[PDB]
Amino acid sequence: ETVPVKLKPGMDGPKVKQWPLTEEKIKALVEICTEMEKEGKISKIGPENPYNTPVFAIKKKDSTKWRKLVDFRELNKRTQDFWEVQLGIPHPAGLKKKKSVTVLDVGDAYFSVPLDEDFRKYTAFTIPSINNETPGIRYQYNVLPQGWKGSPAIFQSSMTKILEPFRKQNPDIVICQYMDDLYVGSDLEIGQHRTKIEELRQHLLRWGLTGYELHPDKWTVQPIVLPEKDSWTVNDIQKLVGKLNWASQIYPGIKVRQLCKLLRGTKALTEVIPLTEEAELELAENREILKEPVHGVYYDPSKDLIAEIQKQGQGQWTYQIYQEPFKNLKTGKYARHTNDVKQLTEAVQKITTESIVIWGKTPKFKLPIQKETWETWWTEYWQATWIPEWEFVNTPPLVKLWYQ
Amino acid sequence: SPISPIETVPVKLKPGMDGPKVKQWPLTEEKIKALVEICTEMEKEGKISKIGPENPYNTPVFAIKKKDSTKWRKLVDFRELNKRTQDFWEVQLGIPHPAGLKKKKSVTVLDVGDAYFSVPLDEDFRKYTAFTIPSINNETPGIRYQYNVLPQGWKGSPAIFQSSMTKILEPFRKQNPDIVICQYMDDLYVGSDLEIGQHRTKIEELRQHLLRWGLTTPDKKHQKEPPFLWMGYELHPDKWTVQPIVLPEKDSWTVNDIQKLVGKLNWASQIYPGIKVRQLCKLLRGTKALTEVIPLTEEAELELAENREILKEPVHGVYYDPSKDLIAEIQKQGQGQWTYQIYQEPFKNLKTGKYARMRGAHTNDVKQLTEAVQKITTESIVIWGKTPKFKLPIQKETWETWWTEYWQATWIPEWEFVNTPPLVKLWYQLEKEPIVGAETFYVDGAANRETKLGKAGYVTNRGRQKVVTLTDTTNQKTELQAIYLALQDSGLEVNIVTDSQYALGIIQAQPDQSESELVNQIIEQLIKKEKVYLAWVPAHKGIGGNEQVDKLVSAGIR
Ligand SMILES: N#Cc1cc(Cl)cc(Oc2cc(OCc3n[nH]c4nc(N)ccc34)ccc2Cl)c1
Repeated sequence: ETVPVKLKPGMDGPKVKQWPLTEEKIKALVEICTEMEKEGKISKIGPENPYNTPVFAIKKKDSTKWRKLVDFRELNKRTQDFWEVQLGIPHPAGLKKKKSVTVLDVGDAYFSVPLDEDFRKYTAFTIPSINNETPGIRYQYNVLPQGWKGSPAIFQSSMTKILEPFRKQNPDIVICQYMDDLYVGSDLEIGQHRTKIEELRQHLLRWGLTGYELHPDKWTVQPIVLPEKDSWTVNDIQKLVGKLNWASQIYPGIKVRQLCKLLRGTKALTEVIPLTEEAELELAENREILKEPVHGVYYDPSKDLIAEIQKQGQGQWTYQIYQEPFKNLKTGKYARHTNDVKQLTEAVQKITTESIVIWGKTPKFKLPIQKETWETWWTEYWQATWIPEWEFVNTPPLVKLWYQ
Repeated sequence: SPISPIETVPVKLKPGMDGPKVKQWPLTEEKIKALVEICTEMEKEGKISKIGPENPYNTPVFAIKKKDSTKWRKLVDFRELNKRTQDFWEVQLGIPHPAGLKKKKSVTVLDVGDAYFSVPLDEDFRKYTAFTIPSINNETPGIRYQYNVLPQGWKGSPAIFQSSMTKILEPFRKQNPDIVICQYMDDLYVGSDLEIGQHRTKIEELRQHLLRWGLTTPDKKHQKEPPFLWMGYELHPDKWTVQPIVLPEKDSWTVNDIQKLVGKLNWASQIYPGIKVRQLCKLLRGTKALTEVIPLTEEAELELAENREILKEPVHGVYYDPSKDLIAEIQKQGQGQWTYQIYQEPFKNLKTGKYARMRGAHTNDVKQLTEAVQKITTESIVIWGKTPKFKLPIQKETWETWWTEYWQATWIPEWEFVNTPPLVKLWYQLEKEPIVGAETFYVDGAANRETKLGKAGYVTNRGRQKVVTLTDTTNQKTELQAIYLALQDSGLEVNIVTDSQYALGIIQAQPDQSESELVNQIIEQLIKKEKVYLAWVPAHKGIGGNEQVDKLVSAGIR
């Protein structure tokens, strides 16, 4: 029997456009959907279904096979009561603590469970033709679709059974599921961890379900960094108070009053000014201050998570996850044949998975790129089964270096 | 006419909504007559059916006579059933571009006849299509009917008809893979590389197959001849082009003539390389009347003429060879004016086009060039399913310098430089670190929000000094002034220190064009300098001569 799904009140189906796709991604999708049709997972549909969700094709994580990825972001927002304030999956505080965390695809589980007859239509997607020569091929799901956050919420009960054994016998292994994936944490030796993950896929395999190694406890600081130099210049100090003055009001108890005094009247920038010691007691008081966390910054389960990324150069990208600006829950960097978009794409996924590991939810990305460029390109480098929320922006000159 | 043996589409009314009950206005006898004739026929044909007064739905009818002729026309105003009908999937979301068409041996156009009427309407919806032919006045209860087929002008007819025709063709397309069938509105476009033998025959198997389905197309002889005059285009067997652009010689130009013009011109751009519309468009700004006469600016006249030239002969485009590749060439026309041409074989263009857009308030040619590359890339995906290899008037080393040091991410697909001027470059770069033995200008700007009175100035480290009074400014404008000041009086190499993240940001970007004339003079300046270092500091924090320019510009302003 099926579970009854109902769109959040006062709203209805997604009417999201289909981005145009290339010939190769189109055949890849045509083939795939024919098989899913034979296997009866998705059935063709009529004009009478106004709904629509984009669909694309990816080549997974270092794979030669084409995977079809469905952009259910709109739909997930419209059914959010169901999968969150109803059939919610509690997130394990433990997970971020493990020396090792493996991520396993569990998305094929859904293909068993049927999708409530009344909800199906919401799942429409189109396989567009080239040069609009023909009508796109329209489909609708008959089973739990992967990418829809209703699936795990529903499937939750059947995963509990699938996992009760492994759990009874491994009380210190943390098992989390965020959408299509399973996150398995353990403090075991790596060989031991790998062995249990394998022992885990055996269990999974008896129910039909057919890793990728994270090291949470090793995710550290991106402490704002002040330079150490012999011979300063008006510039560096100017730049010094600049960065310094900015880190304050975000870093509780900074100090510059000394430094400023070295910069008095109007001298050239190229001017070397030695340092007084009290001023040095300042870099240190501050420098020391920077190594240590924020204080007063706590994740608010009810608030959205934000991630901003700054292009630093030479394959380096910096980023910060926060809920209130300058109230960073987390900062870091990502470093690299890899163009800017390829790199930015990979940053976006890395951060997103950390985000999932720690808080159990994805951040809304503020990407330093053109909506267009990004829109046309990302799917070339995309390999996750989820897609986070994104918005485009222009980095504020000062932010890039204050973060360098 | 046949009324399709096929399955029907479930049609529902919008939620919490009920069918229409609009009252029939009373008609003249001539029209009540007219309608009677018309209706009995539609009923004779199966097209409509007679209901009772138990069915409560109503949609107003109207008969319209003729322009020249003496024929009557039934007009049903489905505005309410439409406002109560569900929403359907979008018909076709884009229209084939000729240049995306693969050359075919023979192409035949089959226009379905009386499409909407050739297709059933969901039985349970029919009741909503209720309409009434009023009796002579109030006396006598009207005649009630209801549609059996898709009524004209109703929300779903375009959609459903489209679907039905997809379902009808499915088969044929299976046991006929090499035949191309373009579906457009109520037309069928068919082409194959068969010898006119099996082609002229395969066309008939289709027509017959269409007939098993209620669909009547025209037979040969009544089948159109090439060049097909489709959709604004001229589709010949080995080429395609736009339909005759007739640029009107006129004495006076009205807003409306200019508009119609720019239109014709823009449509011509799909294949007439190097069409410009910037000067012409410019005239449109501020818009007076539709009938108002604009005087052709000189540039405007010069554009108009460069245009007449390009059109003074005829250009045609080729079709698509999926084996050969796609090359896209872009050239800088003028002020934020780009022109591109796509071809597979050097110089035998598939299509052309232009890009002008102002993406931002200040910008440069490298930033524009990539905007055009993006616009073309997408456009290629749409038409051909793949992106072109590009040949840009930008040097590989310029691109890379820019790409590398830019705050935002950028990525151009395969490309090659091509020495076809004007060439794309950066007209100035800011130093990475302070010039030694160059003057340090500590600039500043203030503006009282009350009086909109501003003060722009500098205080250098060679004790020099200045301050200017501005009258209707903002801080942004005073801070840009201060910098222009410092540029103006400083010579070949400076060092400028501002506290304007805004001016910083603006300039760090290497703009080369701007919507602001202030930003334009500054640009002009920076382009002259041999070395310019520009740095920032917080304001209202006793820094260098920052406070020194503060008291200067604040004195009176704040
Ligand atoms: N009217 C009309 C019209 C509108 C469209 Cl979008 C398509 C169309 O057909 C084709 C047009 C094609 O173009 C290349 C071609 N081969 N032979 C031709 N003969 C013509 N008279 C016109 C174009 C072609 C190829 C296949 C096809 Cl089916 C006809």
